[PDB]
Amino acid sequence: HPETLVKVKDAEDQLGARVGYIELDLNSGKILESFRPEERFPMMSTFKVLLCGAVLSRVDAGQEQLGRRIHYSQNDLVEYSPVTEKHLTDGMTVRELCSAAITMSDNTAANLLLTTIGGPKELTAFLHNMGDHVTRLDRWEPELGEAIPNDERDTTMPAAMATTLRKLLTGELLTLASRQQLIDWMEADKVAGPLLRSALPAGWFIADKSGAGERGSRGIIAALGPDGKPSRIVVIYTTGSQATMDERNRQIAEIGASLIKHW
Repeated sequence: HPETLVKVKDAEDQLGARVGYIELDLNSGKILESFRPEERFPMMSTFKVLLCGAVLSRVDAGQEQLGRRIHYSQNDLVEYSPVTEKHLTDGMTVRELCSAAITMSDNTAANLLLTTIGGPKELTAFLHNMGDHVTRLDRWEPELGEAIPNDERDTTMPAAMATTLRKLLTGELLTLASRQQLIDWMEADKVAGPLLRSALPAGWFIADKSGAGERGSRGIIAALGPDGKPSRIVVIYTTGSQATMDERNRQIAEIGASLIKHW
């Protein structure tokens, strides 16, 4: 909607930074709204959904098991590991790790899962085989969120990420038990409160994953809809701002408020 686009543009002014935005019809996949659909932004923790998508693809192929339990060391822990910190003695299942990565944005959890599939290069390979020749993961946590200007490492485009999230949630790429599990994990997102969720009325469905990074980087991907069912995909990214976390949050929430008001 034209007015959501207006608010997007206003968000650039307020942050002094680029903003990427796309809006997809979940069914047809048709583009309903866009701004800088094809510029590159840092993915940030937003990749963790793509990651668990790769993990599920393997479960479907007999090359992994959600129940498999993984043990790790104090030396494996990186910055921000809210749930992995608490399981040094007993370890965690692939299931629990994917939940922790998507749901709590747990960093060690994501790393552990990257090891599972052969690292960043293999995630990028997986993406490529499904027709996304743009999205690319290059480093591990926490260094993938450095967002050096012009650096194309660890980036996607709003249009790609969205087309890709749709294929994962909706397409024949995963089995339906797996499509369901992916979206169930996003729906259970325990962070992202200050974002799109704060503009969502009761009764609306939302499954999402947020991302934060260096140099004012912030973003979110989501499937959302009225009447307890999702019907659109929204992808939002910004990088470059010098604004507070709170301030970058606010601009996000307000974009959502427009999206919803003008549904």
